[PDB]
Amino acid sequence: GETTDGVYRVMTRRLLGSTQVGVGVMQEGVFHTMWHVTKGAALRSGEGRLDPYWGDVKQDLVSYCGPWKLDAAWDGLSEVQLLAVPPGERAKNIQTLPGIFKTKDGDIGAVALDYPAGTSGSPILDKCGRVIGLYGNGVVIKNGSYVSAITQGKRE
Amino acid sequence: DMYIERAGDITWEKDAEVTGNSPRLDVALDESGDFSLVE
Ligand SMILES: Cc1cccc(O)c1NC(=O)c1ccncc1F
Repeated sequence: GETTDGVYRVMTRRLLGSTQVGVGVMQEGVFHTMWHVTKGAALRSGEGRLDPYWGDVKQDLVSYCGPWKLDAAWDGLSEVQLLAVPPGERAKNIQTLPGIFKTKDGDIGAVALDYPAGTSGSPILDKCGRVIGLYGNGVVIKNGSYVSAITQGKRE
Repeated sequence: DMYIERAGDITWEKDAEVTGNSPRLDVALDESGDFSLVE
C-alpha cells in the first residue's frame, strides 16, 4: 500500500456509498488516528493491510504498523494550523490561536474550529510543519459551538 | 471494511485563512475518553 508520509482520509463502504469516518497521519511508516474513528479495527491501503499496534480509549488515540511517532508539542504562545480534511472536500490549512483546556491533571491546548465529525484525526501543526496533535476529541460549549483538544500521544 | 486514501502533504501554509477564538475552559476527562465542561 501507500506508505508515503502525509495526511489521509479514513473511509468505509459499510454505510451508503463511500463514507469518510475520519482522517489520519502517516509518519515514519506508522499510521496515526483517533481511536473513535476506527474503534481499533484493521485498515486497508490498496491491497495492503495495516494492523493496530498501540491504542488507548482514554487518550482517544491509535497507531498502526508501529509505535506512536508524533512528539511535537504546542509551545503555549503561537498560532497553529489545523490541516482540515473534511468529507468530500480538499485538504485546507486553517490558522488559529489555541485556547486551553484546564484539567485536574494539567492544561492542554484546544482549537475552536467547527467541522463535520468525519474530519476527526485531522492534524494540527506548528510553524515547522510538525504535528503537535490531532483534532476531533473535545466539547460543546454554551453557544452550541465546538472546541477540540490538541490531542498528542507519547513517543516511547 | 475501512481503507485509507492520501489527501496531502503536511506543511505550514503561509497566509492561510486565519480564524477561531481562544477559549480558556475548565474540563474533565472520563475513563471513556469523553471531555465534559466543569462549571
Ligand atoms: C462532534 C465532532 C467530533 C469530531 C470532529 C468534529 O468536528 C465534531 N463536530 C464539530 O466540529 C461540530 C460542529 C458544529 N457543531 C457542533 C459540533 F460538534
